[PDB]
Order: sequence, then C-alpha cells, then structure tokens
Amino acid sequence: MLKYIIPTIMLMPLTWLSKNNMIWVNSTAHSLLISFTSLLLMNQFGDNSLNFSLLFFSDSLSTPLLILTMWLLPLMLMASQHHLSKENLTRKKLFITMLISLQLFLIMTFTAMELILFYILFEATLVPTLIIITRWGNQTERLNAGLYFLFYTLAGSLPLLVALIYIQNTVGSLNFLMLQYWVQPVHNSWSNVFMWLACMMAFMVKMPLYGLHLWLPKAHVEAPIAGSMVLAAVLLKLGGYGMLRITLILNPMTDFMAYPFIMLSLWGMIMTSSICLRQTDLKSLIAYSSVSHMALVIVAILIQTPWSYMGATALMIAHGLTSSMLFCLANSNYERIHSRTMILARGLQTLLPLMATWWLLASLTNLALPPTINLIGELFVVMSTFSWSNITIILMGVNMVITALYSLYMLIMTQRGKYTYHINNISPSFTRENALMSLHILPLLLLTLNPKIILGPL
Amino acid sequence: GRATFQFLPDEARSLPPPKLTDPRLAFVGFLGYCSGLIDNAIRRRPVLLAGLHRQLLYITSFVFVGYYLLKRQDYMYAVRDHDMFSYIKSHPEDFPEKDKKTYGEVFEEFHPV
Amino acid sequence: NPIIFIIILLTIMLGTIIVMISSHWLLVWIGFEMNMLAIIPIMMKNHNPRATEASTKYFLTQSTASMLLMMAVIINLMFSGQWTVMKLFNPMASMLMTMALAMKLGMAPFHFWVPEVTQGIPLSSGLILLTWQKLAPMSVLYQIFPSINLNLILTLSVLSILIGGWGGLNQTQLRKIMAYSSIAHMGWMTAVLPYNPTMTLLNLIIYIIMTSTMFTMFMANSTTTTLSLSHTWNKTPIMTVLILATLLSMGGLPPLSGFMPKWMIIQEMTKNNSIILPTFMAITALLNLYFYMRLTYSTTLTMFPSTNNMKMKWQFPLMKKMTFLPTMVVLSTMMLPLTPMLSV
Amino acid sequence: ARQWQPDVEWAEQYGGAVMYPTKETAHWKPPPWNDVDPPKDTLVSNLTLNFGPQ
Amino acid sequence: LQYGPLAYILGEKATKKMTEKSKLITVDGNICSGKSKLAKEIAEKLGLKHFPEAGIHYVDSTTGDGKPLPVQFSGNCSLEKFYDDPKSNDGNSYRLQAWLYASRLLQYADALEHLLSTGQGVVLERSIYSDFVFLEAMYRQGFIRKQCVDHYNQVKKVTICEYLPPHVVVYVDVPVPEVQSRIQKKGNPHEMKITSAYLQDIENAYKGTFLPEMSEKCEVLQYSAWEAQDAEKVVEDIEYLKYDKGPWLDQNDRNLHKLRMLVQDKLEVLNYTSIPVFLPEVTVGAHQSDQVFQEFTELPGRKYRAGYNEDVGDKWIWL
Amino acid sequence: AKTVLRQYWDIPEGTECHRKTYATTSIGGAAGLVVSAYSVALKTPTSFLEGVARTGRYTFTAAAIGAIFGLTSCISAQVREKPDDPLNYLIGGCAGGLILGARTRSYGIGAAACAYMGLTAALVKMGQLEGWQVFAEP
Amino acid sequence: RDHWVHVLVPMGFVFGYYLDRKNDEKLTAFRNKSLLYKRELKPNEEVTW
Amino acid sequence: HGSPNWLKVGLTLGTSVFLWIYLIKQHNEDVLEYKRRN
Amino acid sequence: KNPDSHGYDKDPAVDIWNMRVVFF
Amino acid sequence: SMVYMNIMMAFTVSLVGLLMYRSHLMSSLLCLEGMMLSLFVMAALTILNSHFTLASMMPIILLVFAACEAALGLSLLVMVSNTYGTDYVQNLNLLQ
Repeated sequence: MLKYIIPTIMLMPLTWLSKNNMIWVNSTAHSLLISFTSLLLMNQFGDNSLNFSLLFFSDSLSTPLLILTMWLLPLMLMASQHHLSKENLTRKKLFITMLISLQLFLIMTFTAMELILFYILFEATLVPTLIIITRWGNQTERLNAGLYFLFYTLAGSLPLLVALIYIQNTVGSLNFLMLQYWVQPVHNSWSNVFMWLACMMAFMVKMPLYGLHLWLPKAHVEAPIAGSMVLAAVLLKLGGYGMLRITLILNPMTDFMAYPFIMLSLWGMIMTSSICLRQTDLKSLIAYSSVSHMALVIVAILIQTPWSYMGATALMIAHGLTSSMLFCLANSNYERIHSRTMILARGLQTLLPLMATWWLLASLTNLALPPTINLIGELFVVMSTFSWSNITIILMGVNMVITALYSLYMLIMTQRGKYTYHINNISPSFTRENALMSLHILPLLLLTLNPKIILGPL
Repeated sequence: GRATFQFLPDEARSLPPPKLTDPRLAFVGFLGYCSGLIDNAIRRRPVLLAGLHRQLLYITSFVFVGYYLLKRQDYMYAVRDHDMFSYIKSHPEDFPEKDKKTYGEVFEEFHPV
Repeated sequence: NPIIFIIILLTIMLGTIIVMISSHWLLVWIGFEMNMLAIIPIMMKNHNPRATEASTKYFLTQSTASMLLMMAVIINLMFSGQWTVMKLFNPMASMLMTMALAMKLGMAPFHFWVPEVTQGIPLSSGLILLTWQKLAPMSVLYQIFPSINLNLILTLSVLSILIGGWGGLNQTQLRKIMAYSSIAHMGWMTAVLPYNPTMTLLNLIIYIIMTSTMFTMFMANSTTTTLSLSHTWNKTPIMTVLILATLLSMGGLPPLSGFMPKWMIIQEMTKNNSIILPTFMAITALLNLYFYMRLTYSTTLTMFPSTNNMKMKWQFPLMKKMTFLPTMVVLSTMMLPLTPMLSV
Repeated sequence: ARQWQPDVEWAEQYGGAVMYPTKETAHWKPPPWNDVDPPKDTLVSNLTLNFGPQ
Repeated sequence: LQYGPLAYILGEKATKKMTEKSKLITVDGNICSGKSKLAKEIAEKLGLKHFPEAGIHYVDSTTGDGKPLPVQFSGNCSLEKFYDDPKSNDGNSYRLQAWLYASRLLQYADALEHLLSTGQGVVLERSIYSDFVFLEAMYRQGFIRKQCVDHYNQVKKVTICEYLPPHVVVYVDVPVPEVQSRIQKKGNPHEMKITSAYLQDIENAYKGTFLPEMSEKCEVLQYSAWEAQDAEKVVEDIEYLKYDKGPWLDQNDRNLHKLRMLVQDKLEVLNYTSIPVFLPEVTVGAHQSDQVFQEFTELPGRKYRAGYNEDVGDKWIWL
Repeated sequence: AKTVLRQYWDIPEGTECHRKTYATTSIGGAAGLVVSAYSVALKTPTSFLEGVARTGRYTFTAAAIGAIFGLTSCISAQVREKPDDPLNYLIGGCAGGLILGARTRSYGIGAAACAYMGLTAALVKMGQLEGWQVFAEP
Repeated sequence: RDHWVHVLVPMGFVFGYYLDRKNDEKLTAFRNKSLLYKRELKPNEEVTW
Repeated sequence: HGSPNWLKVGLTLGTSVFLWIYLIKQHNEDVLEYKRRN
Repeated sequence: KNPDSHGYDKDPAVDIWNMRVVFF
Repeated sequence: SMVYMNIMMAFTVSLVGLLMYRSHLMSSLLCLEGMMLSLFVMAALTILNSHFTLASMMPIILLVFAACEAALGLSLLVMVSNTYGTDYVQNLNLLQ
C-alpha cells in the first residue's frame, strides 16, 4: 500500500537532491531500510486473505513474492557500480532513477486487486527496461535486442486487451478478483478456444516455451554492465505468475487443449538444457538454464491439483535467487578479464581462493541437494505430475541427469592449471566482489529452516 | 444537454461542487509543476530554480482551470444517469423482476479432473 | 507585408468557422471553398521551384475535391428539395459525398498527394497549418453521421491505416515520416465513426497536440534524419530526452498518454460485438511503431557528431507553448475518464 | 574507445535517398540543402523587330 | 534591422538609416600586401568602421569577455602548422578551411546587421568572395586532395544567397615578382620557404578568377604599384566617392531591392542575421564522412565534455 | 456484388462439387481484374498489343487458384463424411496456394502460400460456423 | 544545513501509514456480520472504525 | 542592481493574487449555493 | 585500482563509510 | 424529364485523364473551368421549374466563386511556364 509506493517514490528525490559522490551510499543506505517496511505489515494471513483497500490487496494470496522484489533494488548499486563510475553524474543520476522507476511498478503489480490494473501495469514496463538495454550495452548487436525485446512482449499482449475488455462487459465486472463468486464455465466452440488462447499466449511469450524464446538469449548475452538490469529481468520473467490468477478460474474447465502446451514444453525441458552444453560464451550458458527449470512451471501450472502449487510457487522464487546470483559471478570474473569467452579464464581457483566456495554453493543449487528449497520445490512437482500419467517420470527424470553434467562442466572448467599469459586478475575480490555475492546464499538456504513462508494456498 | 453551446447550464446548482484537496486538482498542475521546471531547462536557463514569477503563474493557471473544468465533468455523469433511470423506470415491460432461487436448484457441469 | 500575413492567417480559421457554424449546404461550400483560395500564398513565401510545383499539385487536387461535393449537394436538392444539414436522403449523394470528401483528409486511396505536398514545401515553419484541414471536414462528418453506406467508411479506413503504415518504413526525410503516419491516425478516427461518434474527437484532439508538439520541436534547424544525429552533441541534450519522450508516446505505450485513444476506442468497437475488426487495426498500428524506433536510434546513440561544429550562441526561436505540451502529451493518462463525458 | 559502436557507416546508411530496404530501383536525388533550386532557368534575350521603311 | 513583427510595423529602417553614407566596401590584398597598411588607415576619412581579417580566434572575439580558449576546444589545423604544407599528414589541411571559413561568413554576417542598425560604412579585409584564391594554390599544390575541394564548393552554392555584394571592391597594389622579399623582410617566421607554386599561382589566379565580381554590378577599383602610400590614399579617399556616388551602382543589388520599402527582400536580410544561429546553419555536416573534416563520438569526442560546464555561467535567481 | 456469396453460401454446402468451383472461380477470377486495373494505371505499360498482352497474362495468372480452390474442398468435402468441416475446407488452401508457388518457382513461396493461404482458409467457414460478423451494428 | 536530504524522507512512511487510516472511516459501513464479526455491545468495534 | 524588466516582474505575482482571489471568490460563493439550492 | 590503498568501493573516505553502511 | 439526363452526361466532363492530362495543362485547367455549367445549368433548372423564388440567387453565387477561384489557379500556371515556356504536365520534379 501507500506505506510502500510513497517511500519508494520518496526515494526518487533522495538521489539527485544530494551532493557529489555521496550519491551511491546515500540511496543504498535508505533502500535497505524499506525492507523493514516490506515485512512490516505483511506476512499476515494466512487464511481468508488480506485485502486492505478497494483497489489494493498488497499481496495476500499466499504469493508473497514481493519481499524479493524489494530485495533486488539495493542489490543493484552494489552490483552496478563497476564501469558505470566512468561517465557523468547527471547521467548517473538518471540510471538510478529509471531503475527505481521500474521498482515502483513491480510493487503496483503483484497487487493490482484486479485484472485491468495488472495489464496496463503488466505492459507498463518495457519503457524502463528497453532503455537500459539499448543504452549502456557493450557490443553493437544490442540494437537488435532492443527490437526483439518488443514485438514479442507487446506483439501478443494486445490480444489481452481485446479479451479482457470482452469479459468486462460480458459477465458483471472484472474490477475485482476477490469477486469471482459468480463464474460460469467455458464449454466449447470455435470461438472459446481463441478466448482461452488469447487470455493465455501473451503470458507464454514471457516465460518461454521452447518456441518463441528466440529473444531470451539475445537480450541477456548483450545487456547492461553488471547485469545491472539483468538481475531485474530475471525478476520480470517469473512475474508471469498471473496465469495463477486466471487459469485457476476464468475458463476453468477447458483442459481439453492443454496437450500442445504440455508435450511442447515437456520435450523442450529435456531439450534446451542439452543445447547448452557446447556453448562457448558464459553469459549464454546461464541464459539457457533460466529457460529450462523455469519452463517446468508451465507444466506445473496447467495441471490443476495442488501439490503442484506447493511446488510451483517454490520454483518461481527458487531460481529467483540461484539464477540471479550466477549472473553476478560471471559479471565479476568478467571485470578483470574482458572476454566473456568461457575458455579464456581458466586456471582460477588458485588465484582467488575465497571465491572458490562461492561458485560451489551456486552450482550446487542447480544440482539441488535435498535439504534446500530447490528439491522441496521440485519434489512437489514430480509427485502430482506423476499422478497425471506415470510416464512423466522418464523425461523429467532425464532432466535430473543432464542438468548435473550441465552445472559441473561450468565449475570444473575453472579448476585447471592456467598461469598462462595473464598479468591481469590481481585484485583479490575486494569486499563488494564478495559482499554482493553474499546476501544470496545467506538468505537462500536460510529459508529451509521455516519453509512454510514460501507456499501457496493450494 | 439542452441550452446548447453552454459550458454548463443553470441546472448544475444542485451538485456538490467538486471542492479542493482532491488528489487530481493537486495532481492537476503537478504535471504543470513538473512543467514549470521544464520551462527553464529547454533554454539552458540553467537555473533548475529560476525566477519564481515564471516558476509560478503556471501552478496558478492549471488548478484554477483544472478546477473550473471538473465542475462540469461531474455534472455530465449525472445527466447521463438521470436520463437512464427515468427511462428505466417507465417501460417496466422492458425491465423484469428476477425471481429468487438458492441452490436446491442449479446444476453446473460437472467436470473435475 | 507583415500586417497582411496576419490578415491572411486569420481568414483561414474564418474559413473554417463558417464550416462548423452553419445550417445550410451552400455555406459549407463557400466555407471550405475559401481555404483553397486563402491557403495558397503561405506555401510561397520564398518563391522556389518546388512550392510552385507543389501548391499546383495541391490546388487541382483540392479543386475537384470540392467541385464534386457541389455535385452531391445538388442531387438531394432534387429529391426532397430541402437543404440544411442532415442525412442525405439519397444514396448517390452520400457515396458521392464521403468518398469524394476523403480527398481533403486523404484516406486510403486519394493519397499520392499528402507526401507530394508535405515533402518539399520549402516552408517547414508550418505546415503545422495542415492540422486545420483535418479539422474542417470532420465537422461535416459529425453532422451527416447517420448516413453512410457503412461498408465504405471502413473500407477506406482499413485500407488506410495499413497503406499509410507501410508507406514510411522506406523513408528518410522526416517531413515525409510525419506526412506518412498522418494517414494512419486518419484510420482510427473514421473507422469508429458510425459507432458512438464521440470518442472520435477524443482521438482528434490527442492527435492535434501530439503532431503539433513534434513540429515545434523539429523547429530549430532540423530537416533530414542524419541531421538529427548531430543534435545531442551540439544543440542540447535536454532536447533529446524530449524527442524520445514523444516519438515513443505517439505510437503509444500504456504508461504514456498515446495509449489513451486506443484503450478507450476498443471499449467502443467491441461491446458492439465486432471483435474481428479491431485486432487487425490494433495489430497493424504495431508496424506503425517501427518508424519511430529506428528514428529514436538516431539521436541517443551518439552517432558521429557532425564535424567540427561549434555553436556557442544561445537560441532565439519561438518555442511558444512547447514548454507545456509534453506535460500534457504524456502525463494525461493518469488523469482522465473525462474525455468521453467532457466533450459530448 | 569501448562502451559501444556508433561507428563510421551507420550514418551514411540513412543517407538521403529512398533508402532501399531490401532492393534498389529508382532513387530521387539528395534534396537541395538550402531553399530548393534544382531546375532550369528561363531567359529570352529580347525581341528583334526592325521598325523599317514605313 | 527589424526585431520581430512588433518592432517593425511601428517603425523600421529602410532609407532613413541609409543616407548614402551606407556604401559597403572591401579590399583584396596579396600575401603580405594590403593587410593593414592601407585599408586600416581608411576608417575616417568617411567614418567607416573597420573589421579585422581572419584567424582562428575571431569567434572567440565575440561572445565575450572574451579571452580566447585553447586550440583543442576551437579546433583547426593551427596556423603555423600547415606551413609544413602537409601533403602527407593526419590530416588535415582542409579542416583548417572550415573554421577558416566558419568565421569567414561570420564577419560578413556580423557586418550586414551593423548597417541597418546604424548606417556606417564598413570596410572589410577579405570578404567571403575573394577567399577562393587560396584554393587554386591550395588545390594545385597537392596538399588538399579531391573531394575536399568540391565539398565547400557544394557549400558555396548553398551558403551564399541573400548577400548584397560590396560596392567599391578594390584589388590590391601588387609587387609582381617580389612578395618573395616582402614575406622575407617582414619577419613572419613561419611564413616561409613555400615556393613559387603558392607564390606565383595565386597572382595569376587573382584577376582571372576574381574577375566576375570585378565585372559584376558594383564598380571596382584597381591598382598595380607598390601601394597607395600618401599618393593614392587621398585619391582613393575623395575620388573613391566620386566613382561611388553618381556613377555608383550598376544593377546595384545592394539597394535592398524592390522590397526596398522594408519588405520581403528588405528586412529579411536583417532578420536572418540577428541571432546568427541560422547563418551557419547549413555549414553543419553532410551525410557521413568526407574522410577529413570529422570528429568521432567519444574518441576524440570528449572535448565537449570539458567545455560543458553549466554552459550558462551567470543568471542569478529571482529574475 | 454481395450476392455472389449468397447463392454460393446457400445451395451446395458440401455437395454438388461442380457448381461449387463453378461460382468460386468467379470470385478469384473476378479480383484478377482489379489488380489489372492498377497494374497499367500505376505502372507504365506502353504497348498497344504488347501492353494488352502483358495485362492479360498477369490477370490470368492471378485468376488461377479460385477455380481449383472450390474443387480441392468439395471433393474431399464430399468424400469423407459428406459435410464440410473446419478441417475439411482447409485443404483447398495448401495445394491451392501451391499453384501460385507452382508459378514463379518455389523455395520461399510455395510453402508460404501453402502455409499462410492455408492458415486463412479454414477461418472463413469457421467464421460463419460460429456466427462471426466482421461489419456490424448494435 | 541540517541535511533535510537524509532521514527526513522516512517520515514519508507515517505520512503514508496515516493515509491507510483515512479510509477506515469510510469503510465502516458494515459493523454487522455473522462471523464474529459482531460489533455487538463492546467499546472495541467502536475504536479502529 | 539586477536587471529584469522591472516592468512585468510582479505582474505574474499580482495576477495570481487576482486568480486565487477570484478562484475562491467563485468557490467560497458557490459552496453555499449547493445548500442554498439543496 | 590499488595505489596500496586498501579500499572497497571508490576512494579515500566514505568508502570506509560505505562498508559499514552495507554490512550493518 | 429528359433534360435531366442532358445535361448530366455532360457533367461527366470530369474525365480525369483529361482532367490532369496529357500535356498542355491549359487543356486540363480548361475542362475544369467548364466543369461549371454542368453544376450551374443543372442547378438553374431544379431551382427554376419549381418556384423556389428564394434560392434563385444561388446560381449567381455558383459563378462568382467559380470565376474568382478558377481565375486564381490560372496564376500559378504562369509561374510554371514562366520558368519554362511549356507547361507540359510532364514536370514531376518533387517526387514520391
């Protein structure tokens, strides 16, 4: 509620209004504080969900999901600091403003009270993200990532507004989710498929199916300095949750056609992870993880029958961190050596000993050792999706193999002798290198102690 | 409506009116308050606070006008309604009274997984 | 010289005020007959061998455009013999009205013109005045509004917003790029027109502002796209955040106000249970956006500052009312469910 | 010489023409950078009359 | 000069600031010939304001206050550099021309306002017209290449439109085959060994090239001698009016022509040269390259990032 | 005019496959003229007989397609169950489009024509089959 | 001066947290419900609404 | 001796003194009208 | 970025301030 | 009766290939300045055979511009063929 948007918009002139170089520490100081407010009135119910205003129930829903969104902001200025210190302050004042200008809508969205505040705010980004990709790129291939990032996201999300304005005047008012207490079903026709297909395909083009992901590595391979907005674009994607607000209801009873979204993404899950093994560019190698065990949720959501939402929620915020943090490693190791080519960096682990245990705990949580959230987020997937049909144990059982050769080959490539020609790579990871790389593995594993705070209603 | 080419007729006496401290009227001229700050910046003022005689007279203008315009908007949505009920009231043949049925009655589909 | 230029430039709107104020078919002839009489000298001022091979390709293309109308006025003087201004009482009138009136606006066909004039008028000053002639005709179509064959005014629409879209992707001169995509926004407002004809004007005002604030910005020296590259490292960077705060908003994206006409218009065009029409319009204004992107990759990418070019002087143009408009061309979405009930 | 590439040839590829997207047919001309004056200019000398033995 | 429409339709200046004391004028000069020795001496008799010739810092000699800033921020080939006639160089010997040209219009653009605001006669040094003499010995001496010669010639047809030519235009007294010693005897350390080519070819190229305006409307005047030097000074003092008075203007061109009433030709020379932002508004670059006259984006394009400091130093608040 | 459809959409409906490509070579044969109108008007065509010939050629080329298209359906629209069905009436598109691709050789067209002119066939029937309206009033 | 820039901004919170209290007076319209949910006799429902 | 016009400066101030005055002059009047009318 | 200063974020002082403002 | 189908076939004088073309523009501009009399006469009957008695001035006002304006657009046709000497619609120079 205004408890949140108002201070975080109050942030906005906490920055430029300041002096010279004090700016970074000025806003990083406050931006942490809001996290007390983040929890503050939140983590109330529980049962019979919280709605505190007419057009906002901040998050009740058991999709808390908002606490993270308020984390990643003052993880950027620790992240983004590296080469952004080399241009002017009135531009550096900008890049902190639009970056907030993103953070303000992700608080608006995830609440939205309804469908039609979601959408205009579901499309309300792409103004702030697109401007961070095109400027402050690195290569010159960036200019095409500008377009491809649109012309999909916007391409098929217009058929929403044709459909959601079609519901508003058909049955009552969509003004509120919390009233669905009248919903008739959707039986069949050659019209209703389209309705269901229009109310869906806009979401898929964000969390990729194995088709129409053609943009995802185009934008991430070449993308701002620190992953500065690349950490944010790994929040944006998973935020396609809203399919959890719809497909639970609002055409419940068409599962009839589900199968082309099952067998299409269920054989890609065994697939695009395997086209990730021979990659020669590291920020590509991680970008294809992000498809894979993200695209497993799309077979979690379509199937009804909780024990999937038990396991589908834990995943949106499962790689929400692990897949975040890897883009933070591959950034750092790139500061020192200016190729992103994976081969070139070898013979590390002697020269940066403390950063050894940083790779490991990262690459260990794609392996998903049993105790952490990762498996307890996957093993509620397999338990329901097994009951669907027994044969799902094979493919998604293969996923649990190729992903293990997948991860290690990234670490074990950095255990070798190489002294080779590098006179660079002196800096022994000054604190920010290891400070911002923490505040992930500390908060991540921690939740396993009381992991009832990440769960759906079911 | 009637009394054509009138900004507002005499019949608007019976409306509240829309007095101040509404967020919009404040917001109105806010978008002007971020307008004034522009007005300097285009020419290399280079003040970012320049003469308060340009940096004001905007805020004065908008909210006055924003106000003087909101007085009729709220009107219009009233004459819209007023002409509806008074039609909905007559021709009751076009407006049925639905019956009352709880569920001892309705069947749905019924299609679980 | 300088007095009369305010006598002429006043008589225009007096040419279009007799259009909106009148009861009587004769006057809506005389009314926009004296524009094609009183527009012409403005084109001239620098007396060059284009304007004069321009306004003569304009002239005889607004000469017949009028002179058909007078043939479709005097038809229903036969039938019913009552002038005034109302449905046209006979189908050979209207079909000879609306598809011979599309010449002044030009719609889907009848534009080999709008690029042949707007290009290469030596006078770019304005050329903002070609936002009047959008405003004279509509102030007929709002009156005649309940007579159209209804299979046409869409068929000139949907063949328009398409044909004006593709027209520009191939263009460089940026007087043309505004010439094109000004047929486009004539696709939305006369596609609506039989359904609830206000929520047209809504698109008509939001249009007069946005195209207005472009030109006033395009006035300092700016002419060709690759003279908008030498812009940010020369004239002023606070200019570039502007030209990126509009050109994007003009194709429109929901946090801006350019999204305001569509968002409302489709409330109207469905609810009438035509849902297979608007997508194709809704989806075609998409590749109407790829002018502006790729226009906007000119100015923020620091492209080869012109040459050694040193402008140490300040400016003395007339920015008049530019220091307002892109706070009303952008930020108004958050404000208004007025536009449907305000002008109505 | 790092952050990106706003390089040599990105300007001339927008250089004034119809800018053939995939194919070239008929370009127009670089338009006159000043007030347009491409065309021909007409001047007749004078009239030659003899006013004669009249 | 007019100021908007408002300061015009009430009162103006057409003939009532021009009493026939207007009479714009210039001179020519060779290399180290007619620079300051004569034309400077003439301001009065007739009370004519004089302008300085050329050099990199003339635009620094406006705007202030006024101390000239270094050669980075005002870029050029830096006179006493190209005197190495760098026909193999970075370059360039052309980019000097641009800033050598970029002021060359600005003086002549700053004169045409002085008359209509005053009516004082104005003597010049080398106006925009007579600069082209260098290009003959600039093009034929091989240090300029092709494609940089026509470029400012493609600028020539653009830049010169509404300019009323000078009246009494005077070619210089010439020492024929001497200026070898004149450049020798006067010092000028870096005006040096540069040979007959840029010595002799200009002299062949003064008259036979500059001839058109010499035969154009406004009556010209010519000497070949040592100089005026107390002999032809008074001759070119009073008797340069006697030729400039009765038999003065041929087609006249400088009448402020048939709009002379302060109309379309009359005040639109003097509304074009106020706020001289539009005067060098077509001088800004072509499509891409020319391979010579250039500045890259950041490399070396940070030169503006230094001269970027608030860009308006003083306007204090409240007003 | 509008009625060519009206007797097209009424009588045959899956049977009498001979009239159904009889009247559906008219449409795709009719619209060949309009493209031949702007062909010589907008594009030059200085040819008394030559020009005429060129025009005719283009027109006929365009024309090819309407004839077979009615046929490729009502054949198969007869032979399976003897109605027409949203799958049934596709088929005329792909092979139908191949005619254009059969012309002016394929590899970059013949698939696309089969593809897209395939995709947009079914909708027609699927359209009236659910009672869709493109141009309506309240 | 006293650095208005700094923690003066967090005061935005209680600024806002008050606004969430502005509405509860106009959302009072139901003191009556069967779920306990009473607003029965007590001076409890009376506060907060 | 700062040099604005000292001609117009204060008009904009003085003008707003009118507007807000006139604004409330219409407002403080019209408020009672609702009740006077209702 | 080592003139044998220790350093974390940027320069002499508030760097030292900038570490306690993150850690704490 | 019949006089309303002539003159009407006359008011297809438009015929547009001969409205802008071919060269000798003066032929094009001509069939324009005589496109009147198809507008005039046609409207000098319907007004007349029934006694309107009032709109009777309208015929006069259908000329007073038709001459005034069409005489303007003649002017340009000097400016074209002043700089040329042949009108010849075949001047295209401003292109698109």
